[PDB]
Formats: sequence, structure tokens, C-alpha cells
Amino acid sequence: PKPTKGPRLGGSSSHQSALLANLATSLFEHGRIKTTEPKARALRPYAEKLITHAKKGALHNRREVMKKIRDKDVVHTLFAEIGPFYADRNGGYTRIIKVENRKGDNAPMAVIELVREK
Amino acid sequence: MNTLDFVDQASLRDDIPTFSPGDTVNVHVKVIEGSKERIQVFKGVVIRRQGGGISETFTVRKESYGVGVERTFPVHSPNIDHIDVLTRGDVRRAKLYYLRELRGKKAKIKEKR
Amino acid sequence: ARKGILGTKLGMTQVFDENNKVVPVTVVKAGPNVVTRIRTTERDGYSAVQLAYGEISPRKVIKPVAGQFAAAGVNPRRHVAELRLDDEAAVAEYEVGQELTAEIFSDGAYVDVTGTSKGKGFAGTMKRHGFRGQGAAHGAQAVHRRPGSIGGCATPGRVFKGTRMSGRMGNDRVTTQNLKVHKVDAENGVLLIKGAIPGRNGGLVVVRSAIKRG
Amino acid sequence: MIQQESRLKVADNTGAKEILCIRVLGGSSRRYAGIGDVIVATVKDAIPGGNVKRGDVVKAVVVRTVKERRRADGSYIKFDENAAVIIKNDNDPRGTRIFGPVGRELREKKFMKIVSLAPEVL
Amino acid sequence: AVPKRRMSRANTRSRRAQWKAEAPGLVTVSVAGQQRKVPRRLLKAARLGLVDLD
RNA sequence: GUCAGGUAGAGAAUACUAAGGCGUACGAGUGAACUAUGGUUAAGGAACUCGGCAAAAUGCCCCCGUAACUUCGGGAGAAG
RNA sequence: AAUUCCUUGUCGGGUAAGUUCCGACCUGCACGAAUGGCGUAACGACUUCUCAACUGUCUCAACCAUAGACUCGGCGAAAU
RNA sequence: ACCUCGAUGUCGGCUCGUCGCAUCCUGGGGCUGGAGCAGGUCCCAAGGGUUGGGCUGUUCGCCCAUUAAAGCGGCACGCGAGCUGGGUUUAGAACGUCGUGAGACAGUUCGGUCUCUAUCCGCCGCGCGCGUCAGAAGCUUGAGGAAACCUGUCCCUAGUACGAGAGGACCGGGACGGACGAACCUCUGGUAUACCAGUUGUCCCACCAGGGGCACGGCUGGAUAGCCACGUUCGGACAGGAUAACCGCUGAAAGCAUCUAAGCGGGAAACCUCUUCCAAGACCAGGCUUCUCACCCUCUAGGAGGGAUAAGGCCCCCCGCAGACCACGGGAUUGAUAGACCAGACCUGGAAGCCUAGUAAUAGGUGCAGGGAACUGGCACUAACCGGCCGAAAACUUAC
Ligand SMILES: CC[C@H]1OC(=O)[C@H](C)[C@@H](O[C@H]2C[C@@](C)(OC)[C@@H](O)[C@H](C)O2)[C@H](C)[C@@H](O[C@@H]2O[C@H](C)C[C@H](N(C)C)[C@H]2O)[C@](C)(O)C[C@@H](C)C(=O)[C@H](C)[C@@H](O)[C@]1(C)O
Repeated sequence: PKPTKGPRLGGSSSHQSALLANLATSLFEHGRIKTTEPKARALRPYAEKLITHAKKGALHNRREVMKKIRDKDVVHTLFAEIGPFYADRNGGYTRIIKVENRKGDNAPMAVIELVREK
Repeated sequence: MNTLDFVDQASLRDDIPTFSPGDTVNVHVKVIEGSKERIQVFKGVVIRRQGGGISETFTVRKESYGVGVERTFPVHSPNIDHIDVLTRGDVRRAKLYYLRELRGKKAKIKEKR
Repeated sequence: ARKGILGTKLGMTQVFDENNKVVPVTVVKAGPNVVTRIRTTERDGYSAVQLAYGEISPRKVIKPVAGQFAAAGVNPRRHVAELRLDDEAAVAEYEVGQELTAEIFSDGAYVDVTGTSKGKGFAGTMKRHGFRGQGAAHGAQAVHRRPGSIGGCATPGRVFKGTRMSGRMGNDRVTTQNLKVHKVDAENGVLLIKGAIPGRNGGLVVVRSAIKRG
Repeated sequence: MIQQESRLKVADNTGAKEILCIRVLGGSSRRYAGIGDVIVATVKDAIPGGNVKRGDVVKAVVVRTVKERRRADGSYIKFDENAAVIIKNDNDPRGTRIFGPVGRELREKKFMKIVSLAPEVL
Repeated sequence: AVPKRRMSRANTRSRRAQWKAEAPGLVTVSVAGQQRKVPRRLLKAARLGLVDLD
């Protein structure tokens, strides 16, 4: 997607890559994940790109997803449930819902879910 | 698509072969030295092709009298009358800057066919 | 006495002249401007023509502006800006509801293009005023981009106004003068103005006739 | 884009092999010398026997530049080396043979003798 | 540098008054048949049940 | 002070890893200047500066090949 | 004689301008060491200089990241 | 020897300035000791500019190459809570000279810690609050400010007054510049920490294939956007007014009268307009439009105190090339604001799988392939919400 304009989200570019990969894995696993709003914002394009690869169900797209997800179970979940589920939906596979901030740092929080209305 | 494509298409010209970096090509550049318009032929390897539409330029490099000369042209330049692709090149990248540090026979380029 | 037109900096590109010389031209959408109001010395104390530019939705436009445009007799437009003129015959030329097209300019006409420069944010003294940076090595302690000295000593005892310090730069009105209009695309309501004009692509600009090279 | 202390090869048969730019002529604080720009240099290397000796302060005109030079038609000329031709106050080359190509900037600047002697003026 | 004089009460308080909190803008949300006040930012989360209203 | 897995490696260097142990105790964000630590840099190439300070550079193995001078050991991994 | 205060001027070498320094001519009862002065290979994070290479040291600065700075939440000083 | 010894940090360089004129261009007078000319000496009128190196502790200087020129000074010999630390002046050491010695030396040398989070004023930028006589809203409008102001060659005039030559103009008219500044990113070039590719070591994804983590983004080759300069374009102006020196008046208070007297009229870069920018907090606050043209309650029914508000605006929300934290665009979808998706552009450079050829490394076809970002269009698929806060007149005096 468009790169992070400001300082990378994990304190480094490598940590941002790993953090987005883990957040995408968790989202594709549990449907919805609660995380700091900036992480949700950065993940939504990342996760939707992965879901697009899943929709383009092919071995090449499987490899393109596995070069970021690294979790075979979640990759299968993508290509067997989330690609078929979003076959008819053109974009906007994720939903960010702003929730209350944390008590320890007042960090803005958001729940990012997979869209299911169809 | 680009917002200024409706402006660029007017200046975009035909008669531009499908040359690619690594292709040996001779460009016929009009030179108007001394009120006389003549054609000077720059024959060399296309080592680069950057840009899009009207603003696209291609760089041609040739060794001449012991001095390597790169000469860049706009692809759709009206000062170029004809670009003739002599032989295609089987290079493995878009830009051939490495040809600057190479000289002699080591500056060979594989030809597709 | 001095033509002018509100437009939008569509972008920048290059064309070629009759001599095959490359002309870097900013492409500006000198779109239709509707004369909304005429400023007169009798009513306003100066001679100026108010132009309106750009399509806006009436829902977006507010009631004060909507009423001003109604009184003018024309549909509300996004931007409104005044063109100052020297004499009263200049405004006698204009009339409310008038259609101002890019053809008011001709190929080869020199124009002054006014626009709001790009926002450079809070800039340091090196970027903002061209301050010679201090040394990168040879002992320099954490002053590689700092201003240096600011004043004198006890005798001024203070820093003079206008001292070039670091602060927010850009986003200011800039009038680039004597820019040649390479071509006037009447079909697209566009001007190819040789060179650069201030501001980002899509920003409001005012292309007036060159005040110097009239 | 040649400046002070830049070393240029002599594209001329004057015996001088290399020169060090002392000054770029053209105006006070004139910073760079492109093709067709004149510089007073000093010969740092030279053929042991020849008209020009090592450590000679000479005038030369840059005939080839590594930095690509833009041209009116939007084209650019770039060379593999910075080369100057040693000239005299008549703006004519001190030597008789010019080696390697040269730019049309010499023709524009009226270095016509250099342009004529050059094997290829690009 | 170091403060040269003790700051007067007037100046200290004039500039200390700027350290103030901004009250959140609360909008009404109906959840479990009850009308609670939540920020419009959390309006959607409260409707979806993602806000802990205690 | 003791033990000293693997793969590269001469190696107990170094990189990555096994076992094992940790994420170490303010966080979240945010492309301001500026500072610090890293990175890259056209064309020049010490013109900087008290001073090549800093950086940059050379860097390993094998074949060759190695100067002035020398206390005959060296210099020497000369240099190339 | 090997003796460099040498200010030695003169001349050159080295730079376009070349310091350190290197040479001959130099310098008269000299001048300073019959043992305290000269040499001396090797060595040196010693002082000084010239080269090749290299480079953001500089022409002349630009951009990227990170830690600060900045914003929010918690805790919460200091010199004066 | 008047402040400072319960501390006012030195020389030089750097950085950043600011001011004076005691002039290194622009205007004149004299010399024309130029009879003349190119030139130059001298004396009267700050806007800009006034280079880079070597040797110098080097405050000074000299030298090299330029320049239109390489000005002189003040500002704590401006500037160390801005930098350096070469000089200088601690503590180590050597040499020279003095001293019996400890030691001394405006003697020669090497080495030798530059602290501080800015409270006030000041300055550079940003906001918040009030004003600005109703509550808003666009468009402004210059009182006052700031910025800028530099100057070269070459050509024509013209080989043109001297009229011996050598040499060689003023004044005007063109071309191309150097330095500086501004904007901008089409080109060129730099960068590129979610782009593409190659590749080393290692460990993983069971394995092969294909990938991933780490090693500076591991390294390397490219690299759109943005930001940039080394790039592109533009600017200094053209005119007007008032001003030293040069004059005009009929000629006097004064006689053939007289530059001129007292009076009155005309001729630089400096000054004021002109150009660019800020600007009504310009306390002396413009032509328009919007609601209204008071909705209700309470003490007084004076003067007030609160709600609701019409108008518009915040705050939230989606955002930006706008940003330290502000304001600008979109949005309560009556929507393309961002993301996604679909294309295009562009960058990489020929994906994976399969097949073929090679005992293999690998190569070829599938196939301008694959991957991907900033740009451009579409596309409401996701989020811009079934929402909260602010936000209207006391009137009186004076002509028609
Ligand atoms: C890092 C930490 C220390 O920083 C320094 O050492 C700096 C670098 C010294 O400068 C260093 C370097 C240098 C050159 O600095 C001026 C030098 O002169 C002094 C002697 O030592 C300072 C500032 C000295 O002052 C200067 O002393 C001079 C005698 C006069 C001067 N002023 C009154 C005129 C005065 O400010 C001085 C004596 O240390 C100040 C006293 C209060 C201290 O001892 C304090 C505790 C310091 O130790 C310190 C600040 O913590």
C-alpha cells in the first residue's frame, strides 16, 4: 500500500513489517482484533491487499500471501473461506470501529473486523 | 492516464520503433549549425529509457575516439527525425549504467535474434 | 487595461517550439470565470472586477455567498477573487455575468501568475533562508544546521526585527512575473505558461497580464 | 561541471596530459565550467619533451564534461571524462590536434578552430 | 539557562491556566433500552456493543 | 573461575541459529525545526581545516612479484 | 670532519601560489661536541610535511530511517 | 584607575548579522599638468555588490588565479548560555639563556576536559481569548511595514573627434552572461527503511520447488511519488516626482550693469511613487450578502440574568503535497474525502506453475510476464455516523 508517512509503527521498518504481518494473521484468524487505532489504520490496507490475493485464488497468489503471512493455517483460511466469501465484494473487506482508549497510556484504540454483512 | 494527457497527445509522435534498453540504435538528430539543417547520426546502445508520454527520454551510449559518450534525447523530440533500431539487445535489466565502467570487447551485448 | 483570469494549476509538462526547443510549460486550467461584481471608484473607491471560478455545489455554498451570487445574477462558484484595474474604462469594459475564457490571453503574451506556494512546514534556517550550514566536522558540536550568531552583544542588547530565523515557510502568495504563454488551448480552456507557477497542482491561481512586459 | 582543483585531461597534442583548474573565467565567483567554458589551469602532468611543461599556468576550454549538459532541444550530452583543450588568448588551441569528441557548445562559443580540429563534434 | 527571577503569581497563574483539559463532546446512544452519553467518536462502537458502559 | 551445540569460518572473531534464557518495568502517536546515531549521494575530490579531524578508502585466500637502506635479523604483508 | 644557531641570504627542487624539508654556493681566528656531539637499520596511537587512493571535510547541500525534540495519557524533578 | 576580582571569557577562524561613510559602480566640477582620443589624477552625492586559493598563531601581511570591485571602520577590537580551539596562559616534557638551587623567561617546541533542560526582555514562527456597537459571511483596502535594488563581457553605432600615428570614444541600440533570490518538478540529477530485481551466510516455512526472518533496507543494480539541487522557469526592471553640479528671467536693494541678489522657473544608483509580500489590534475597523426584522422564562418589568435559536462556525468523523500542536478540502453520504477494488500511467524486468533443451549449472516458450507506491480516472465496497456544542439589537442629540 501507500507507505507510512511518519515514523514506522513498530519503531522500525522491519518491526512495522512484522507487526502488520502478525496483525493480518490475527485478523484473518479471529475475524476481528482490537488494537491501537494507528495499527488498525495501517493494517486495513495491508489486510485488504492480502484478501485481494486470496480472492484471486491461485498458486501464485497463495505464494504472494505466504511471503507475508507465514502461517499456513491462516493462509488456508484466507484462500478457502475469506476469498470465496468476498468473491462478490469489490473492496472494503475490513471495517475499523473506533473504541475507547487504554487506561495505561490513553492510546486511541480501534477494533478492525472483517466485513460480513453479505 | 494522466491529467495532462490531453495536452501531451498533441506532441506525441509516431515513427518511434519499439526499441528497448540494450538495443543498438542510431538516432538521426537534426543539427542546424551555420543556418544549414543537416542530419547527424548518433549510433550507440540504448542504456536507459525513463519517463512516460511526452516527457519520456532515452539515453544512447557509444564509444567514440576513446571517449564514451552518452547522449540523451526526448523520445518524442521533433529534433529527432528517425530512430532506427539496428539490432535488439538481450540485457537483463532496464538500465545499463554498468556499461559506463565497461570498455572494449567486455562492452559486448547479447542479441536476441 | 490588464486582462486576468482565475484558473487551476493542472500540472506541468513539456512542449516543443517551432525551433524544436523544449519549453517547460505549466498547464493551468484557466477555466471560465464569471464576472460577479464590478468595483467602481464611485461605489467602492477603487476600480476592480470580481471574478468567480470553479464549480461548487449549491448545498456546499453558504447563504451569504449564495445571496451575493444571486444579487450578481449568476450561479455560485467555488472561488471568488478581485482583479484590480488602473482606470475606470477597464471596468467599463467588464459587466456582471460576463464570460471570461482562456482566449483573453494569446500565444506569446507575458503574464504574471499568482498562487499560494507549497507548504514547506516549520523550516530550519538553512532551508528557509539559505544559511550556510556550520561545519560537518573539525570539532563542530551540534551546530551543523544551527543559525550561528543572532545579534551582537551588549550594544544592541537585543535581536533586531527581521532577523532571519527558523519558522514555518511556504503557503504564501507568490507572483511569478513575465511568464510567456506558449499556447492558448481554447478547446480545453487551458493555458501552457512557460516555466513554473507557485503552488501545488490543483491550486487556485490568478493569471493576469504581465504588469511589466505588457 | 568543473570547478577549482578539478583535474581535466588535455584533449590536445600540446604535451600536457592533465591540468588542474585554477579559476573558472566568466565572472567573479563563477563556480562551474561546462563545455565551452574557459578556465585557467596548471599542467600537473606533461610529456617530458614538449611545448607545455609541468607546472605551467595555461588557459583551456572544457571540451568534454562528465556531468551531463542540457541542450536547447531538451537533449543532453554526457562524456566519460572531463577534457579541456589548452588554448591561447586568441581562443585558439595551443596544439594542432584535438583528441576525442567535443560538444557543440564549442561551436556556440566560437571555438571554431577546436570544432574543426575535433574528430567528432557532438 | 536558569530562571533569573522568581515568577510573579500573576504571570505563573496566567500561563498555568493554559494547562486545562477539554471536556469531551458527548452524544446520546441507545443501548439495552438505556440512553447513555458516549463520544460521537465511540458512537458506532457503542451501538455495536464494543464500548464498556458499565 | 568452569562448561563452550550447529552452519559458514583459521578461529572463543563475525553472521545466523540449537538447547536455554529473554522482549528489562513508562506508553501511544506523529514524515516540524534542531540535536544525536546510522544510510545514500550527481559533478568535482582536501578546494575544508590549525591539522585529511571525521568520514571514506585498503582489507581475505592462493599464485606471482617485491625497492632505498640494513645491525644481514629485517624493511616485507614493501610496493605492484 | 657529520655542524647546523645558519637569520644563508644567492640559487634552485618541491606548489599556480609550498610550509616541513632537500640540495650545492654559503658564510673566519668560531664554535659546538678529544666524549657529548654527530650518524644509525628496526621500532612509534610521538611531532611535521609531500604523494597515490579515497571520499559530504569542502564547493553545497539534498533526502531516508531511528533516538530525542513535538502531540496525548501517567508519574514527575532541577539549578535559579 | 571611575563599574565589574561572592568572575564582565581572551586572539584568530566559523555562523549570523546590523549600522556609519571617511566612495572599490551609478552623477558631477577642475585638469583637460591628456591641447585631444582609449585612459587617468584630484574634489563634491549608500541601493546593491565587494571571489576562490597558498604561505601565514597570524591581529598584519605577502603571494597565486580572478574580479566591476575584491572598501575602511563601529557594534564588549559585534557574535564561545551560537560553534571551533589553531594562538594565548595551569598542571607533563625537551632545548636555549639566567640562577648554587628551588625555579624564571613578551624565548624556541610537542601534549594538554569549551558546562548549563531558556524564567524575563528580545527575535523567528503558530495559535487561544477578547475587542472592532446586533449575530455571521464571502470580496477587500491601504495607514503603516517588510522584501528586492548587484554587475559583466561581445556586437552595431564605428575603425567614426585627433585630423602624425599609435591607438580610439561619449551617447544610444542589440546578444549572451556571472553572482544572488524566488517559485516549481517537465527535463537532468540526488534521495528512496511497506517498490522491483539479482545475490552471500545462516535459520526457518516437513521436504523439492517457491518464499520468509536476520545480518546497515545484509549487500548489490535500478527506482515512480514526495522532498530536493546540480535541474527548469522567472526577477532586479520600464516610467513618474522631489533632490548636489549646470542653468533661465528682465536684469536690482546698486549706473553700459552684473549667475542671482530677495522673488520665481528646468536636468543620477541614494529619497518618494513604481515591482513583490504582509497588513484595519490602522483603537480613526470599507461596497455587499445572510438571517432576522426578538421565540420563551425569572428579579426588576429600569437595567439585567438564563435557555432556545434563524443565520454561520466548531468539535467529532474521512482526509491533504496543510501541518510540531492551527487553520484548509469532504462528510451528518444530496458523498469520490481517504482506503480498498478495477483499469491506466510509471518502476522493475521476464513471476509462479507447467512444458521443452541440456548427465547439470542453467537456458528457451507460456508472456511487455509477474510484482508494486505515492500519481490519473472510474468504483459507495469500507469509514466519513440516526450528533453534540456555540452562535440577535440598551439607546439618545443634531437637517429634511
Ligand atoms: C563539564 C562540567 C563542568 O564544566 C566545565 O568544566 C566547564 C567546561 C569549565 O570550563 C572549562 C573550560 C574553559 C575554557 O571554559 C571557560 C576554562 O576556562 C575553564 C576553567 O574550564 C567551567 C565553565 C569553569 O568555569 C569558568 O572558569 C573560568 C575560571 C572563568 C569562567 N568565567 C567566570 C570567566 C568560568 O565560567 C568552572 C570553573 O569549572 C566552573 C565551575 C562552576 C565548576 O567547576 C563546574 C562545577 C564545572 O565543573 C562544570 C560546569 O560542571
